[PDB]
Amino acid sequence: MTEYKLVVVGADGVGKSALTIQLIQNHFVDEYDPTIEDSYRKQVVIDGETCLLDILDTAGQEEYSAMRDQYMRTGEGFLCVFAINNTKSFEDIHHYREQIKRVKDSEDVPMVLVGNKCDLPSRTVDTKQAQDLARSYGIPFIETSAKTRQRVEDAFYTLVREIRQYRLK
Ligand SMILES: C#Cc1c(F)ccc2cccc(-c3ncc4c(N5CCN(C(=O)CCO)CC5)nc(OC[C@@]56CCCN5C[C@H](F)C6)nc4c3F)c12
Ligand SMILES: Nc1nc2c(ncn2[C@@H]2O[C@H](COP(=O)(O)OP(=O)(O)O)[C@@H](O)[C@H]2O)c(=O)[nH]1
Ligand SMILES: [Mg+2]
Repeated sequence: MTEYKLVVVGADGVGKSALTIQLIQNHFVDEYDPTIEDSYRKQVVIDGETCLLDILDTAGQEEYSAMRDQYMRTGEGFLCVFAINNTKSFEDIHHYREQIKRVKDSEDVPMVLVGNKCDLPSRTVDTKQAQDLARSYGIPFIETSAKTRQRVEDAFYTLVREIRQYRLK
């Protein structure tokens, strides 16, 4: 089948692991060990094509070695996650895009911006603000909830679609 290497990045506690496990195992996990970095795979049909998603749920220490660079560089698309009730996680997005562009050595990298925890009442990041930033980046923006599963498939499948477009260009 066709393989897609997805990488999930973003500040600690934005819901990277919860989103990944929601997509793979269809249930909400709270208090998942924040230090554990793992790859999860799933076979799915997206727009008529059988895909093998290979999803890197990033964690561990913030380290910039040639090795780590090389590892990140094998990612084909990046899910850039912030939490809508954490403004700092949103302003961290610039930094992750910067690192992704650096190791991919390109301004054109399949990416999707994700505003997670849209189930919460205490929003601090306007939907419109994230939409506009995403538009400046030239990428899709989706609001998700790993807790309720709202738009979780949308987010990941949108990234697959972006990688697919990149491959055909
Ligand atoms: C992420 C990422 C990343 C890419 F997306 C692309 C290429 C990369 C190349 C080298 C390194 C990274 C990368 N590594 C991890 C990273 C990481 N981790 C990993 C996961 N963490 C936890 O899960 C908490 C408990 O452990 C802690 C912080 N954190 C950051 O940014 C964190 C901040 C806060 C303090 C300073 N630092 C710079 C900004 F200000 C935000 N970047 C990472 C990075 F770019 C790349
Ligand atoms: N209400 C709500 N809480 C969430 C959501 N996603 C994650 N969380 C909680 O936020 C905390 C951090 O989630 P986690 O997936 O470990 O974040 P990570 O550090 O980015 O991997 C956990 O307690 C989760 O239960 C969400 O969509 N809604
Ligand atoms: Mg985690």
